[PDB]
Amino acid sequence: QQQLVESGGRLVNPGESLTLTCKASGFTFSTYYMSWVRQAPGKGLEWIGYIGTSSGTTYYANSVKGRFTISSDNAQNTVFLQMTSLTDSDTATYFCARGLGRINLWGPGTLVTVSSASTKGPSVFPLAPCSTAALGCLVKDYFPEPVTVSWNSGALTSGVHTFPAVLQSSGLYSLSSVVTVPSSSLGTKTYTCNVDHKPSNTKVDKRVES
Amino acid sequence: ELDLTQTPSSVSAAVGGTVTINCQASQSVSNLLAWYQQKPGQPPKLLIYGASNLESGVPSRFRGSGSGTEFTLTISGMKAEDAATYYCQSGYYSAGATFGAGTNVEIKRTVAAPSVFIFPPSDEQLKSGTASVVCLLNNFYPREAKVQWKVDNALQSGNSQESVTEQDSKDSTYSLSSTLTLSKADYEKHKVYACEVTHQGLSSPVTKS
Amino acid sequence: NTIHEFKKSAKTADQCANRCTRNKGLPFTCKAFVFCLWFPFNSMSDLYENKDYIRNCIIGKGGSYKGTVSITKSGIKCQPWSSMIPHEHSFLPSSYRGKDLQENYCRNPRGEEGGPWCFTSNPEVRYEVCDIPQCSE
Repeated sequence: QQQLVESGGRLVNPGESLTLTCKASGFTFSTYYMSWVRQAPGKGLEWIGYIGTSSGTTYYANSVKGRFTISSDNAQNTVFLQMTSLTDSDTATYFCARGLGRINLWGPGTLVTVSSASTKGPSVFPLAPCSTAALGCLVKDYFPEPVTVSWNSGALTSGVHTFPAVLQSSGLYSLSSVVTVPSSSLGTKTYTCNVDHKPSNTKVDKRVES
Repeated sequence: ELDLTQTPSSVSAAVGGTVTINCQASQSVSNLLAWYQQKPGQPPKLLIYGASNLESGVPSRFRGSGSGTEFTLTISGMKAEDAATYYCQSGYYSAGATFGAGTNVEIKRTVAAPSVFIFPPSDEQLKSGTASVVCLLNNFYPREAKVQWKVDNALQSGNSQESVTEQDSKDSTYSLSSTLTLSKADYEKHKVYACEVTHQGLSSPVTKS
Repeated sequence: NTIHEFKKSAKTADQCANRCTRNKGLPFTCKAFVFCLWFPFNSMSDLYENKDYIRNCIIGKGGSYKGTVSITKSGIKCQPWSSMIPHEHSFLPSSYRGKDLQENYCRNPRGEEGGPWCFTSNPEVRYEVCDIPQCSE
């Protein structure tokens, strides 16, 4: 169970600096290339830098070279992406990755948002139904991204559609998660939205009811 | 620096079909090329390295070939799960490492019409000053749809936002939510409400209230 | 023929190796040769060195090993240091001089406690410790 886990992703003001950390589990360092690869919302992948754990040698992409730097702590199996002079163009999900040309291992990624806007927590409203019937949770007016939704703590996955969030006019993100379930089970089985907004450290459970 | 031009932007096929994706390089790379798959909300997965070397666990339907500046990736027997975005990448110890723009892959499918739902604003959101009303389109093909809100009684437009899911990994369909937001009072006076859907799968557009 | 039995370093024929192997008409023992002409001294003092005069032995860590072994303890064939396939790495000879990183020879460039290892030719196994006997053994 060899893993890579990123942390540090949050909301930053433009011109400020931030440090992301990747920690590896279940394998030797060692011996490997560690690259960072980012992905702006709705865009493609962009490799930005690597370090050789053993060499200590670093290489950065032109879009980044002046202001980002990569370090490591081999003893702790950790790599640090140290960012400075952040601009809006830096807003992306950052991936810690194992390799340079061959990337067998990826982290799930940590989301960095470069903005002057303030962190706002989401309000959760039940989407109530009216054979098979759809119901939902509505995760409204939060910032920044992202928000994860599950149903009955991951017990309910089948036929679940958690929509990509859209930026509202207000400047706040809004998102819907829906699920098809039998109408008969409306009275008996218990359906709850499990909403998690990490940037706000907000966790909400909401039992949707007809 | 080094330019990886990846063409085309998007390709489509039905199950069992075959798709071919091109990557061309500004400089020679000498079989130092890799192919990745990525589905939304997930990190990419390594498919091909070298130019031809197949990463373990990955189906043989994925075929990598090429050399110098010309590279190709062919998915031969195509499953529903292959629907993703695929990237060509070249990485070298130094200098550098670079990705392609990517290529979106759609699964051609039997036309399926959406199942339409429509949702009430909760009491709680009405306690607050705002009121959002959502229309749900479920599991339909193709992606293209038209949604229009009207109630008491016409063409309320300029105030809706719609989000669309990625293509399903199992049934190769899409789904979409359209939301219409208004102040409390405006909707508050009016009582019943309705949404309207126009799709290739349906004979005449559907109104759900 | 006898070139098979020589540690050949390129860019630095059978008659030469044969006449070196027999030590025919030689005032000494022929430890090395160039393709031809012979020496009673090797690089440790196209170049070809006699594997009899390449110590197939090590002390503890074995930082100064230079044999031609190219197999792992698991019995996997080592991957050439010039190749990034299957496995990519930062062990170029320009970064490591005199440590002799050529072909797929087992090596220990940083005095690891494991002893010399190699990059396997098996994609799933990145690197494994080659089984090498010490002299003391």
